[PDB]
Order: sequence, then C-alpha cells, then structure tokens
Amino acid sequence: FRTLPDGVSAEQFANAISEFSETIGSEYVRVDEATVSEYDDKFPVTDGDEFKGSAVIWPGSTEDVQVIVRIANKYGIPLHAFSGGRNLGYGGSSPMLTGTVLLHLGKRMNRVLEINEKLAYAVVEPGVDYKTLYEAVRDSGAKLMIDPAELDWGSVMGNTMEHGVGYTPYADHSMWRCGMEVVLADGEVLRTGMGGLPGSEAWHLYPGQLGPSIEGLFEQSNFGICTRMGMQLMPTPPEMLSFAIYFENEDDLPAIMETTLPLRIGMAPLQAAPIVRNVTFDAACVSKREEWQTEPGPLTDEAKQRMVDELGIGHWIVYGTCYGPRWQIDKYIEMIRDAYLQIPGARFETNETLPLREGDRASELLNARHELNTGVPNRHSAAVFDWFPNAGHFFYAPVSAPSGEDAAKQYEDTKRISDDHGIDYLAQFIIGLREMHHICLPLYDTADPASRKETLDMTRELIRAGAEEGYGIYRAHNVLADQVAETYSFNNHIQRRSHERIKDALDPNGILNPGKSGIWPERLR
Amino acid sequence: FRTLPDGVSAEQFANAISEFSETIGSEYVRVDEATVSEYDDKFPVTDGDEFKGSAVIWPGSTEDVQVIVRIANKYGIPLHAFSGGRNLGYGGSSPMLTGTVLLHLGKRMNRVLEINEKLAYAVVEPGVDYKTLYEAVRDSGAKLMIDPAELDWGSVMGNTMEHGVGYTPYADHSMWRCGMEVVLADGEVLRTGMGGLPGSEAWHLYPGQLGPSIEGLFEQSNFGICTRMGMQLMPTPPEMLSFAIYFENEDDLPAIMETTLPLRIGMAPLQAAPIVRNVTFDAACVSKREEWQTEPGPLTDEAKQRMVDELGIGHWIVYGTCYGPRWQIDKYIEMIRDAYLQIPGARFETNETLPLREGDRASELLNARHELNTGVPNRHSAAVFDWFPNAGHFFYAPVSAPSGEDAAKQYEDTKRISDDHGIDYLAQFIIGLREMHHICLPLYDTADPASRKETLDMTRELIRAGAEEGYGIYRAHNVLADQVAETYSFNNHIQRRSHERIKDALDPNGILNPGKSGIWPERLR
Ligand SMILES: *Cc1cc2c(cc1C)nc1c(=O)[nH]c(=O)nc-1n2C[C@H](O)[C@H](O)[C@H](O)COP(=O)(O)OP(=O)(O)OC[C@H]1O[C@@H](n2cnc3c(N)ncnc32)[C@H](O)[C@@H]1O
Ligand SMILES: *Cc1cc2c(cc1C)nc1c(=O)[nH]c(=O)nc-1n2C[C@H](O)[C@H](O)[C@H](O)COP(=O)(O)OP(=O)(O)OC[C@H]1O[C@@H](n2cnc3c(N)ncnc32)[C@H](O)[C@@H]1O
Ligand SMILES: [Cl-]
Ligand SMILES: [Cl-]
Repeated sequence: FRTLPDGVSAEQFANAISEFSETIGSEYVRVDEATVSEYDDKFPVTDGDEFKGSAVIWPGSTEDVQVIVRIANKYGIPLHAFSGGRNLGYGGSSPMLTGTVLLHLGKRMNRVLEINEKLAYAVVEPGVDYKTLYEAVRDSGAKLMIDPAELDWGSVMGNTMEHGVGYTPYADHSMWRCGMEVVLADGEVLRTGMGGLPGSEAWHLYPGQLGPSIEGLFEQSNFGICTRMGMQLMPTPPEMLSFAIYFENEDDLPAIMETTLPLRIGMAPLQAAPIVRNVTFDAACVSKREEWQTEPGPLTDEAKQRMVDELGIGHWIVYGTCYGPRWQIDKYIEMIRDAYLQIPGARFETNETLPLREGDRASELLNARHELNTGVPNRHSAAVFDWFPNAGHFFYAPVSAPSGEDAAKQYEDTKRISDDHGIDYLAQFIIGLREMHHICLPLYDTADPASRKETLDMTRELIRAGAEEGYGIYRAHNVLADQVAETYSFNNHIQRRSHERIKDALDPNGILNPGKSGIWPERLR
Repeated sequence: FRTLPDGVSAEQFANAISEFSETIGSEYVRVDEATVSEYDDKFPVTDGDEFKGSAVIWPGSTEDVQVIVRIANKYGIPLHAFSGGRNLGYGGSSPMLTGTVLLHLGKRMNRVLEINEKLAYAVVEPGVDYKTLYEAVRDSGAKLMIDPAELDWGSVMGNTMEHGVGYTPYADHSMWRCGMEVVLADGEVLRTGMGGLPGSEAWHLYPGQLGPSIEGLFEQSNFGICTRMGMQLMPTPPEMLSFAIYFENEDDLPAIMETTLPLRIGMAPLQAAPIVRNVTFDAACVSKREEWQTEPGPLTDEAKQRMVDELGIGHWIVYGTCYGPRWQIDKYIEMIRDAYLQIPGARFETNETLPLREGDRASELLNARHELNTGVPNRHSAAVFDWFPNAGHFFYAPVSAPSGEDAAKQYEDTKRISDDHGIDYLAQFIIGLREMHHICLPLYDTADPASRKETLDMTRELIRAGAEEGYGIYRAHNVLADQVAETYSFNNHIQRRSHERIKDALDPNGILNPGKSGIWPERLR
C-alpha cells in the first residue's frame, strides 16, 4: 500500500479493502500507484509523504457511500470525500492525513437529476461540473443561466461546499444552494430543509424547516458526505453586456475600489460584483512569463509596463457585466463609464467596442470574462499553469472592509513579501456587496522544493501580516488549516472549540477528513 | 413560586434565585405573579400552567447573561431567552416548559451600537425594535432603509432568530443578518464569522470564516443566547412607488399566483415579493367584524362582498412596491399593471392615484403597506386584535411549490376547516422568489377556553392535512412544535435526531428552552 493511516496495520487495511471490494465491487476500489497518484495534490508545497491518500474508491450511489462509511467506522480508517477533487490552490484531491482512503464521488455519481425552468433550479450529483451543467441546461431549452467559477471542470456541488464563487449576480454559490442529501459519519442519510418532509416539492425552493438551518454546517467541514444538491439558477435576462476598464497606474487601486463600492452596494448599476485584477493576472492568461522578463527573479516594474503596453490593457483592469433589457443596460453602462472615467487615464470598453478577434489578446481577456459573467463556462484561466513550466498556485485570500487606502496597503505589502520570496503575485480585488476580498494567486514551480518552501514561507508570513491588521482568511490549503484556524482566536478559539464539539457529536469515531479547517476529532486532539 | 421546573425543588429554586439576585441585582430578578404573568403567552390555546414561566430576569450585559447561564447549569434550571418577547401567534414570551426562568434581554440590552452608512449595516442589541432602529437611522442622516415586519414593536434580532420576514427587497431577515455574539449553554461567548478574528472590521460584512457557517444553527433553536447582531440595510433608492391590485372574484387566486411567479422569480419587475391577501385580512385592519356581520357564526359570502364593495377593494388584493430611479419604476409598473389587468375585473392603483385620504379606507390600507415596503414601520395590522374582543392569532403557515391550482385548493380547504370550527380566516399568499407561502392567520377569542380548543383542534388538522399534501410548516407555536417536528419524518426523523445531537453537543446539561422546534435534550428524551 503506497501509504497507511496511523494506527492501521497492513493486515487491517487489507481486510477493509476486501470489505470495500465485496460491497462496492472490486472494479471501484483502487490501490494501484498509477490511479492513486492521480489524486495527490497537483500543486503541493511539501516534498514528502504529507497529504498522500492510500486508496481511492468510486462509489456509484448514496447506498455505496453509506456502506463505505460503515466499513471505515468499523476499521477506524479516515476518509476524504470530494466531488471533482479539483480544489487546486487548496489541496486538490489530497486528504489532511497521509493514508486516508479517498472517495471520488464524481467519477460515477455525475448526473443532472432535474432541471426546472418554471422554478429556475437544477439538482446535481457530485460529478456534475460547470461544463456539464451548462450543456444539460442548453439541451433542456430552459431559459436559465449557471454561475461558473473560472475553470469549467469545477464541480457545481464541490465548489459550493468550499463557499466558492463565480461572477454573475448568482456569484455566491452558498446562497443559491438549496436542499442537500448528506451521508452522515454513521452512514445515516440526512435531507436538509424541506427534503425532511415526505412529498414536499420545496426541497430546492425554500432553504428552511422547523428548527435550525444546517446546510452551512457542511461548508469547509468534515461532518458529512453530500450525494445530491439543488442549485437555484438565474433566469436568463433579455440582454447582457460586459465591460473592461483599464487603469494606467499601479497607484489607481484606491480610487478604483472607492469608485466601485457605492456603485455595487445597492446591486445597481453594478448588478454583479466586478473583479479588479493586476496586469500580471491578465498577462498570465494570454502569455508566458518569458515574453516579459527572461530573468527569473521578481518581475520588474518595466516588465509589468511591457505587459500593459503590449497587451493594450492597464496596471489594473476592472471587468463586469450589466444584465436586463437594453434600456436598463444602457443606463447602467453610462453610470459605470461616467464614474470610472473620472480616474485620470482610465479607458472603458464593452464586448461590442472590443469584440473577440483572433490575436487581439485584450479582446480574448474581455471575451473570457464576458463568457463567465453570462453563464458560459470556460478554462481560459488554465493558461496561468503555462506561465512557466510547472506553474501552480496556493491561495492567500483575506476578507476586509472596503477601503481604497487599505487595498493599496495590502497590495504594496503583498508585492513586498512576494518579491522577498521571488514568487510572482497575481492579484484580484473584489467588493462582493459590503466586503472586500484580496485574492493573492501566487505562481510558483510546483516541481521545485525550493519554490515550494518559498511559497509556503511567503504565505505563512502573509497570514501573520494579514491577521495583525484584522484581515482573516476564509478558505485555505490543507497545509495552512491549523495556522488559519488559530487566527480566529476570539475567546480562546471558541469557534474551533464549537466546531470540535459538533465534529465529536456528528463523527464520534473521527472518520471524516480529520483536521479539515483545523477541525480535529477528539481521538487526535 | 408561581410554577417550578420538573426536577427542581422549591429549596433548590430559591437557592438559584438567591444566586441570580446576588450576581445580577435583586431589582432585576422577579418572581412575583404580577410581574411574571406579563410574560405568559398573550394568545394562549391552553388553559392551565402549560408554558408558564417561574421567574423573569432582566440582564444588563453579555456578562450578566453568562453568569445567569452558569448558575442555571449548576442548578439544572431551564432558561428561555428572548429579545422583545412579542412572538405573538407562536407563543409570545412563553417558554416550552412550565417553570422555565425567562430572560428578557431587550428590557435593558436595547442599544443601537452602529449605523454604518458607507457599508450599509446596523448593529443591534436584543431590545432594539423596528420603531427604534427606524428612528436611529432617520436621526443619523444615513441613506439606509430598514426592513420591518408588520408590527413596529418586533425586535430586529428576535424576529431574525425566528427566520422572520418583512416586505422590502431585504424581506429575508436571515439573509441580511451578519455577525452575532452568542452566549453558549456553558456561558462561553462566541462571535460568529469574522467576529472570531480580533481586529476584523468584517464581522457584519461577510458571513464567513474558515470552516462551517453556523449562524443558521441559532435560528428557531435552543443552542445559545444572542447579545448582539449585525443587520445589513438596503441603501435608500432614488424613488419608491407602491401599488394595490384588486381582484373581483375569490376564484381569481390561481391566475393571480401564476401571473406573480414569472414577474418575481427574476427579481424584476417584482423587486420585492408582493403579498396577496383576502378581503377579510384587509377589512380586519380598518374595521371590526360587526361592521359587516352581526351573526357570530362564520362570515357569509354576502358579508365578504359587503367588505369588497364598501371598502372598494377586491376579494384578493395584491400589494407591491417598485424601487429605483423613476425611469426604472415606470417600466416595471407598466409591466406589472399590463400583466395583472388581463385578469377580468382587476383594478390597479398606486399610492399616487390612491393617496392617503381621511375616510378612504382603501387608501389607508395601501398607505400602511407602502410604509412597510419603504422601510417605515407601523402597527396598522394591530387593528386585527380589535376585530372582536380579545381577538388573537395562531399561525398555520406552510410552504410549498408555486401553483395557482394548489393555492386555491389550500384556500378552499382552509375556509372549509375554519368554517367547521367557527374560526375567522385571514389569508395571505406570497411567492418569495421560488417558494409559495400560505399564511393562515386565524382570529379566535384568546380569553375563551372553547375558542382556544377549537383553534388548536383546527390547526392540528390543518398541519395533518398539509403534511399529507407535502406542505410543511417552518415556524410554529410552542404547543405545535412536536407535531410539526414529527412531520419532517424522512429516514425516521433524521432531521430531529441531528438537531438533538447538536443540542447535546452544545448544551450538555439541556438548560436552554427544552423542546424548542421539537429539539429535546438527552435528559428529557
Ligand atoms: C487555479 C485556479 C483555481 C481557482 C480559480 C482560478 C484558478 C487559476 N478561480 C476560482 C474561482 O473563480 N472561484 C472559486 O471558488 N475557486 C476558484 N479556484 C479554485 C478551484 O478551482 C475551484 O474552487 C474548484 O471548483 C474547486 O474544486 P472542485 O469543484 O473539484 O471541488 P472538490 O475538490 O470536489 O471539493 C472541494 C472540497 O469540498 C468538500 N467536498 C466537495 N464535495 C463533497 C461531497 N460530495 N461531500 C463532502 N465534502 C465534499 C471537500 O472538503 C473537498 O475537498
Ligand atoms: C399577530 C401578528 C404577528 C405577525 C405579523 C402580523 C400579525 C397581525 N406579521 C409578521 C410578519 O410580517 N413577519 C414576521 O416575521 N412575523 C410576523 N408576525 C409574528 C410576530 O409579530 C413577529 O415575528 C415578531 O417580530 C416576533 O417577536 P419578537 O420580534 O419580539 O421576537 P422575540 O419574541 O424576542 O423572539 C422570538 C424567539 O426567537 C428566539 N430569540 C429571540 N431573541 C433571542 C436571543 N437574544 N437569544 C436567543 N434566542 C432568541 C427565541 O426562541 C424567541 O422565543
Ligand atoms: Cl475555478
Ligand atoms: Cl410582526
């Protein structure tokens, strides 16, 4: 066996594998290095046997998941369940504990169970990805839009369980999640909300029930295994028009963010949260690093200016979209253009004035956002993996109060700490409605131990620096779990203590991905 | 002592009362019948010592709440904590168990702590009611609106903890809740979300943290005591315009609901969920029953027609509001008017065509809704208490899929069952966004034991008949909790059993309001 979980002998593991095989089928229990290797983190920051699963199981049904969980309890074998296992930047499909048996639910449990046009929702199994839901809604003829993240291989269900986000009005995946089937750690099947009431047609309509709302308990946690999820879908509006706004100066960031906030907070004229990214982020989607700088140390200011000038973009680019009839779009576009063009040097384009054209890389950048913001998934951003050989990412994503001045300070400090470690800094700032996200997407060499260590060291420092300023991280790689968990220190970590009480109540044997979000079962504390 | 909790002797109770008095102050710990009886349910359906508390305490601070909870654990005395204690139709301020010590937080913990205009939120203590927050926002100059429920004495916090609702685009109070301070059942203080991170300014901006989202655990549950809550507030739009749509036929309800859904599901042109009430509900806001019918038996068709003709309304009235610049309002109003006026006999008005005029009861009814829908709280609907002497209510409010045909069947069935028990039926139907609510507001004589029994018997049959059709209740009176919890029967009540596991995790001594939402602590199961 490539790895074994602490406390479990080769003989005990082999007996568990025999029971998984007998009950699930031997074709669906994999121990071969060729298969299990594929579920190691694509973007590691560690060099050894950390985060390596022992085996992978491909369950075919909720019933298969139930029997696997019962066998895992009997043998004390930890499980890591995921939908797509493409959680790049946060661990991929890798488990918290070496030797964990992986459950890749999406391999076989991959159906769109229902599309309802009248009530604008879909019902998905784990393996439905953005591409597949887009195609299923297209083939249904329903006038509904999906809300994809940046990569079309992301799981509708998996991304939601991470509190992940896209870029339409429906960007908050956790908000439009409604009704879950969940296998609990003892093997019992739970249906949340109105799914608890036999015959209810409101399982995917109304996120409620008599008593507490518990769907949020299953986000970034190790309390159950989701087998089914409703996802409410935005009705397609009559028209959608996207825009790009290019800023000449690195120092324009404060004015960009202070301009954004009052246009967004009322949900109009910014009907969806726009993104604000630095030139390096857009450059990495359409070019390789060597086009700008042959020297391997930190990007110079002149290399960043080359990017701006040759691509025809800005040091900062705002992307957004307006939705509705043309009369409403035209009003909103004028308010947006008028506000941002107060910033000296700013330039405003739409997908009409900058249409997609072969070899016009600025047009391909806007086209990519226009697609995502109109519910058309793509994998345009996957080009960042080609920025240099083996380029991967490892997110630092703090949330803070909207503030131009504080965005510029986060930017300047992250630039300094990233340059200190020789790691390239792709930046995106977002005002969702009232909160400001700073997305630090570092590109490092995932094949190079020295690059891994610089990136891990850089990021632990960013977490410390962010925490000192009141900037908290709300999504984190496996290796960061304990450090980020420890920053929520109010009242001797009462949040983590509350998480542990719930963990021990719902998973008494501590079988589910121990240490997810710093939540360790009693047997490991 | 007027009542004692099962298992707690007078000597034990007196010892706990002496500790509450010593720590909180004797002037804030009340055991006299005159003071405690104030906290008995205003709208009982029981005749005895059911739901009668033993004592009331007025805590002055989070610290007072902590020390009361610690003492309660030492003595095994159940607590029921509430903000305003005006949960009329669901038990008022009454506890689940006879002899519960009541904590009326809002008596002394009653400050608005923040009105943030730039990031459009307020921070409230338990005792802040809609009237107070409205006045505090008005006097601050901040261009923000609140979202009141129907009665202005409702607690911003307390209503939220019941998954209560209002009528603006911010109607879903649970959605705009962000950041809670909670005293847990052991006395430990928890700050949810970014309040866990010292220094964070995002406690009331971003409903997230690393790990699970747990504010939903504190809705309709007995897991903690909230001492502070952020409430995000809609930015005030340039203009707002309300409308009333009158339908001449009782049988117009199916077309009304089927017209509403496609206008609401995309959040335009119905930007807030409109209400659809029957003539009796409107009549009861501007008149008394005897103005229409002297016979005490069920309201006749002729009495309802007298209401329609003399008030100048409809058997069904739709009330809604449009928000934004006038160019947008005028487009939406034209879409709404054009849609509903295809129903034969329908009549459309706005608060401009039917402005408030003395004697013009239709204009008073529209004005009352225009106020609620524009963030101006009132107590206009408090007139239903005067429909006849001692009139009160006892809600049956199931949720279902939007359907004209099913709405009309629910109406006809509820009219029949209410007629059979001699109970007046005030009806509202709402499509929220994708879900349909049926609000059955019965009016019964709260002082008359026969009327209490008819109301309870009627309601238990409504719950039974609703469940058989897949219509589930998501908010219920203390006396209905077990019956309603039992309708969520999927997988041998896995929902209830999961609530119970969380309950015993977070409240091992089972002190907090045992039985809330049918959630009983291990010591009483
Ligand atoms: C590299 C990258 C990543 C990225 C991105 C851009 C780039 C260049 N842009 C993103 C964005 O716009 N929005 C966003 O939310 N994420 C973005 N990412 C990160 C990543 O690509 C995506 O989030 C991706 O969609 C996540 O991976 P996936 O969808 O495959 O999800 P998963 O690995 O299956 O699940 C993640 C975790 O959730 C829990 N989980 C998931 N499914 C289950 C089930 N069924 N039961 C229980 N738990 C489940 C697990 O903890 C799992 O590890
Ligand atoms: C009679 C009536 C009722 C009504 C209504 C119209 C009429 C004519 N219209 C309503 C509406 O439009 N929307 C709505 O949500 N409710 C409406 N109602 C019912 C009722 O009037 C209101 O819901 C009212 O706002 C509720 O009472 P209040 O606001 O005073 O809340 P509370 O009694 O303090 O608390 C209710 C329960 O919540 C838990 N709770 C409350 N505060 C705490 C704290 N601090 N800690 C822990 N738990 C808390 C308790 O379970 C409490 O019993
Ligand atoms: Cl993605
Ligand atoms: Cl109310």
